[PDB]
Amino acid sequence: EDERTRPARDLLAQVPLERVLNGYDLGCGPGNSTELLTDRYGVNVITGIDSDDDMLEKAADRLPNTNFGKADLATWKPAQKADLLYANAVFQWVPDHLAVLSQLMDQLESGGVLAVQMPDNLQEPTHIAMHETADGGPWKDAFSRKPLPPPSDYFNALSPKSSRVDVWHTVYNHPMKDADSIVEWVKGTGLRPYLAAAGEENREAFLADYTRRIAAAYPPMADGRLLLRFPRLFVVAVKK
Amino acid sequence: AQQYLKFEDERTRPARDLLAQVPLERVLNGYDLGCGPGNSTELLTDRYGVNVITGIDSDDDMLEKAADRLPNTNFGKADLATWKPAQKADLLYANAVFQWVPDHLAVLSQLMDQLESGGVLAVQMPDNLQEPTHIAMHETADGGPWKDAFKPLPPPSDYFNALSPKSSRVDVWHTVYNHPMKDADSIVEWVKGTGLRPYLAAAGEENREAFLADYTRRIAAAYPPMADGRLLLRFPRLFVVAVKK
Ligand SMILES: Nc1ncnc2c1ncn2[C@@H]1O[C@H](CSCC[C@H](N)C(=O)O)[C@@H](O)[C@H]1O
Ligand SMILES: Nc1ncnc2c1ncn2[C@@H]1O[C@H](CSCC[C@H](N)C(=O)O)[C@@H](O)[C@H]1O
Repeated sequence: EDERTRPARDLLAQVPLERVLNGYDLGCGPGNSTELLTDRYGVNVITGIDSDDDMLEKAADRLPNTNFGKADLATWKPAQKADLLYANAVFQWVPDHLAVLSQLMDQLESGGVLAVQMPDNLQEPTHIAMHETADGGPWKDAFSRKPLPPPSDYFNALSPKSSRVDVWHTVYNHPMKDADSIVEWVKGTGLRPYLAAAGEENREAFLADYTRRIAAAYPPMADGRLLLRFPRLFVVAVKK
Repeated sequence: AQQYLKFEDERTRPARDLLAQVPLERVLNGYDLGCGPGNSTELLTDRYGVNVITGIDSDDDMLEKAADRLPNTNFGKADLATWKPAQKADLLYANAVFQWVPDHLAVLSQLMDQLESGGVLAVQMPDNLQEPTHIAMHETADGGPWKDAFKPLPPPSDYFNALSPKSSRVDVWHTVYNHPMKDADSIVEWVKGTGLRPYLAAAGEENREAFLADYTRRIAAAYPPMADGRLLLRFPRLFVVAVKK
């Protein structure tokens, strides 16, 4: 079982519904989260939603008997009331996501579930070192988003529409071979717009400085491995 | 969707979260360490069978309660500082006990030796010494006329250093749970079972009322209400799961 799917599984484990009839995997990507939902609930009762067509084609390939749709979550609403709105590692990219989440709950039937997970990594050395490399190099002109709200803001936003709200924060640990391994990992986690802004011809110098900073920030354990942290916030709400 | 909702007991949330990460389909000789009145033990017997789990505790009154509730399950008295199973274990499960055992990390590494290959050590410990609840205990103690009367968990990397050599894999994670609370008094009531007792005892009977009053004021100041007026108490907890080499 993949360490990459651990947050999705931990989120789903907290969904209190024994059965789902109109469930959605929001920001489904290539169908890894969606397959977790279909495994639990059935292939015919989950619809994956995403804004990226290439994601939807991969998801549809992986799950040939499951429905998929293209939409922007900033405004999306289901055709009928949902009993499950599940969204693993998407809402960090949605502006004003708390308001979006509150509005989504109006799209749930009574007893329906909203379940959301978001990375909380902006203050981890991986992300701090991105700004440092950007601001400290000869490409710094190219560089001339928001923190996650505290748990209490999720209660304030969602409690008025919910019979139950549960919020928790977990810091997972992933041993990594070396600094190069962390840098490679983080290409899928936010390094990519930094490299884009720095420029193709600066790619090597940027990555070199960034790796040095990673090596400095993540000291080796006794076995030489580095310990990368993944802080993540989880919210589960049951609609009144 | 209302008819399909199924809520689990919130009081066993961390024990359940811990157990969910135990990669054993079957257990033949498992132990619930610091079993207490058998809440954790029943999670284990629910999953693996009443016959394959033994609860261990140093408190006789606890074991009696657990034995009454699980009458077909084994229970033994021991101090975890020194205890080893009389036969190799395939599961050593310990929810919210090891914070009370001196030099627990040394104890855990030694306990790995008592696991068979592929066996599992699973541990959860509270990590709330730096929470406002516990800080306010020190401020109350140091600030009152009783002032004269008056260990953090190691980082995840230390758990890897101690246990990885004896393991095919180790998993460490840290979770902050949030508990909405009615009011400041309900937080005070909670921590009377969560670390306030050594204070209070140290302060003396004559100072109990005054200590508690000041402590409550500090709690009221330290926990801002949510929009609905409820307070939000955090529970930081450390989880460690190791699979024997
Ligand atoms: N505004 C938006 N509307 C719909 N999908 C969005 C979106 N913003 C980001 N996404 C999608 O959300 C996904 C984030 S990657 C996370 C995907 C998956 N749920 C998982 O568990 O891994 C990407 O597929 C991205 O295309
Ligand atoms: N050194 C020690 N050896 C054995 N048991 C101990 C111990 N120190 C504390 N305990 C026991 O550990 C328990 C902690 S509270 C009970 C924890 C229970 N496993 C649960 O999931 O909630 C108490 O029953 C206490 O008697």
